[PDB]
Amino acid sequence: AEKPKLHYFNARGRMESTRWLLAAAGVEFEEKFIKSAEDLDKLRNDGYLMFQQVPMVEIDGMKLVQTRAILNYIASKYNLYGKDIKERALIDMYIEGIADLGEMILLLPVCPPEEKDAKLALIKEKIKNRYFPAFEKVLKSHGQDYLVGNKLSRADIHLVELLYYVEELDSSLISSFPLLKALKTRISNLPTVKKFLQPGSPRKPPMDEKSLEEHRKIF
Amino acid sequence: AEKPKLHYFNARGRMESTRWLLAAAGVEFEEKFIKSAEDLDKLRNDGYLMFQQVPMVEIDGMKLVQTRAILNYIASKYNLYGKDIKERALIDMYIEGIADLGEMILLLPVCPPEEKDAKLALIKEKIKNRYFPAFEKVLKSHGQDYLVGNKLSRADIHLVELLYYVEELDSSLISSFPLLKALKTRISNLPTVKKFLQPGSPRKPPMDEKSLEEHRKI
Ligand SMILES: N[C@@H](CCC(=O)N[C@@H](CS)C(=O)NCC(=O)O)C(=O)O
Ligand SMILES: N[C@@H](CCC(=O)N[C@@H](CS)C(=O)NCC(=O)O)C(=O)O
Ligand SMILES: [Cl-]
Ligand SMILES: [Cl-]
Ligand SMILES: [K+]
Ligand SMILES: [K+]
Repeated sequence: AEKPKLHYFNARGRMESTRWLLAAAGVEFEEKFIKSAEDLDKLRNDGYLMFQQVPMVEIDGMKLVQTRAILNYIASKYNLYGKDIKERALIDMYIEGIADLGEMILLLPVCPPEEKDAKLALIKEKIKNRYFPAFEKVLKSHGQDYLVGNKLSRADIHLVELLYYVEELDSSLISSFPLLKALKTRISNLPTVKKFLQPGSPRKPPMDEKSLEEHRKIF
Repeated sequence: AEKPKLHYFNARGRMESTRWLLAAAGVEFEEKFIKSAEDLDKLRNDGYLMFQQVPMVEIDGMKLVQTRAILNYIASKYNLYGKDIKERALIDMYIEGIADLGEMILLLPVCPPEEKDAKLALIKEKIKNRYFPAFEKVLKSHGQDYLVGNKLSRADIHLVELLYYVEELDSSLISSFPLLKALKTRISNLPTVKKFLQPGSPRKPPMDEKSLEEHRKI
């Protein structure tokens, strides 16, 4: 069984949700870090990046780019995409909500600093009034441990990844959402996930002022 | 038999790719157009919109929001999402590229006016050097009429949609890409797509800064 190989910077960025999903599924993978503009040029010139961009994942004979394509493939392969078309529709709707909020956060430290504090408050309010209530409502309507089909899926994993990111941003945001808190604890305790949250795993740290400025300089 | 209901404004925006897919698949649908802040409030208050946003499509007993979720469901249901996991991976890769370029073009008339010149030039540079070559290469390497599995899929339909948007932007960008021209012709002459492209269909015009700087008030 040939191990998936992830090509990305040694950073969270657009590769983290893939690290989470693979690791939640107990799937062992290798990372090949891109450290120089030469490292990227080499992947490009080898014809390995369909749109000249990373992330790229080598898996089951394919050089897969585009985050959503990579994630969809992994989730079907490891039975984390529900069990039929309608379950997939619910999963997709949830993760796309997650992706909207998460995209706003991914792209917050690269925004204009005079309207960056306007952007931070906008997020915070969407979280409290838009997204966290939407997921709390799903959990409450099923009363089950999982968002869809009463079974672990990518939606649970990605929601919990998101709750970790929202906690780094402000710890009080989840405080009035008891069902989200319990989901985070439950998923964090699954064996694969617990292992991923432990030190020494492929899970990556947040980008700080140092690692961001250096990245832009060399690429 | 029992039609999908699309909830959006009377415009392309984020609902147009859904109109194209449903039309291509042979599926007749209804549109319930949002006209005021008050129609949108009703949708919200009635618990129709999971994240308070449109597009929303009522289909097969569900109330689906999020463009990609809608498209993904329609594509599987009507067998436009390939035959297996590996083909769906190709389709997904291709459609996500299309989406990236398509979003750049969607947001073009909305960027700060002073960035418009630079952004348009970068879009045209991406089209000529990144996107169109990628897709030309796929069609050339297989020698087939369709992008994936020698069979019609959403990737053909959504690429051809994008070739129409790019044509509106600049009709010369496709000129050095003969297999893209030929795919456009072929898909355009499929009866369902031909019908949808005819005058009178649910196909929507380009945004105008009339209906644009006025649909923000919704
Ligand atoms: N839609 C793509 C975006 C990929 C992307 O924006 N990659 C960036 C790095 S995070 C890149 O390789 N930039 C190089 C370039 O566009 O020339 C995805 O989700 O994978
Ligand atoms: N990622 C979502 C975006 C949906 C979206 O941005 N909808 C806009 C109009 S096109 C909206 O309902 N905005 C109202 C709001 O954000 O309060 C999708 O693809 O459906
Ligand atoms: Cl996911
Ligand atoms: Cl599509
Ligand atoms: K689930
Ligand atoms: K195809």
